[PDB]
Amino acid sequence: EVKLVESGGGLVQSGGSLRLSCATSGFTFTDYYMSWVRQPPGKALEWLGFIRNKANGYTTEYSPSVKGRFTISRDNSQSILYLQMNTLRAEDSATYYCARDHDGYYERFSYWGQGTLVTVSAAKTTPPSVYPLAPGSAAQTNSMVTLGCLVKGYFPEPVTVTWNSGSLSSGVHTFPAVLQSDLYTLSSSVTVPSSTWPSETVTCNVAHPASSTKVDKKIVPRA
Amino acid sequence: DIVMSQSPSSLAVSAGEKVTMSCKSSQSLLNSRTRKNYLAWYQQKPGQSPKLLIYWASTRESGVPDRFTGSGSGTDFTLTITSVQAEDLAVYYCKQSYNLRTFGGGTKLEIKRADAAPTVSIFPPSSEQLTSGGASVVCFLNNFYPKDINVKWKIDGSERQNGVLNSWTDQDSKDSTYSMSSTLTLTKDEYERHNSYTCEATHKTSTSPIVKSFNRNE
Repeated sequence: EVKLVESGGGLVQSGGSLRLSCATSGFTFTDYYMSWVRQPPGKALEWLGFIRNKANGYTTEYSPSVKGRFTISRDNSQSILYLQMNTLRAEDSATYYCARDHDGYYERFSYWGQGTLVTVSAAKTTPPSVYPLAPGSAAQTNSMVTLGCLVKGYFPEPVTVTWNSGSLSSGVHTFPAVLQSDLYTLSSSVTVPSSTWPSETVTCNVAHPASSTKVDKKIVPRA
Repeated sequence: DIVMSQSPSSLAVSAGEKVTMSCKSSQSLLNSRTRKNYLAWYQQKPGQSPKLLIYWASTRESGVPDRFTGSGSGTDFTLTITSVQAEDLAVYYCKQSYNLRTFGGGTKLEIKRADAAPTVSIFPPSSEQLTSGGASVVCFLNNFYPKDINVKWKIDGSERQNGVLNSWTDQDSKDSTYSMSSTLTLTKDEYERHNSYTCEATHKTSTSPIVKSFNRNE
């Protein structure tokens, strides 16, 4: 099976530099062109550059927006693709994808990696505050009940939220994060039968890989 | 550069229908060396990597269903989806490969369904958040359609607009409903000054707002 795995993403200051990697396997690296493509949050895909195969001397091309500033290279012994990003700006914040490419003379199946997130900002890596949302103490029971977790004050993205370690994944809504005082805030709701809580446990699991943190928050009835 | 223009930006259709969407380049994508138009169609479902559907304007990628059809030549290109399923919701991008590469701005595909009113729930500040000096009041507006919805916050009968942040989920792929959180953030000082807190959903499934409330006296 062909795979492409981007790494080296992370948080970096305005004006800083960063090198992205794409580790490939399952095909002869040397026979393909490789492209980098980026997508800011909630924006279009932007093609950035490629590096050609052995038969074309491994020459490079770039979009105007990054030429002179980003550099593509490849290590052909280890089958790894690189993107050296210099002189970073806020606008470079995006998911970066490596893709196998080719001159479209011959037919070849398209492979892309999962991507790696780059964030260019003056803000610092900050772990989340995780607050349980149980109904008000005067709230009355019925057939279903909605619980939540408010995830506040973290940076950069991403966070992932789960409920009972993945056991509760139906009736979950996890909302997109929004920037508030230059820190991210999101919430997540879960809806279960009222027979199941609070007789049985409901806990949200918040993971923030950038700060190497996992928080388990048990939702208990107030008072 | 070659410029790529998709239209429309967004469209919504029901399950089992057909869609079409346009992609136009500022220059011919036909390479008469090989007699192929170097245009390709990509599907990006929310939170996933783009996937190539069509290359050379109309050749389907191995394992793409036949209900996706590419057509056109020169500067003018069309993607057609036959009997649209729920799982097809996604942003579709065109990409020229005639000179370097460049993507269009994208066409967002939304699944239509029957109207449905939101399940509203309200949550006061957690006690834990209160010890930190903050106070956030939360309302979830869940599993409603269509996306357009209005939320109004009242504190002791009186409307509040500042401190309110709203965030919609991507369209559910399963049932095709939207959900939304509204969060009213205040200082603990202001929060403990007032008693009755209210959030109201005005959605076109009724002229009556759905209202959830709490009183700190109860």
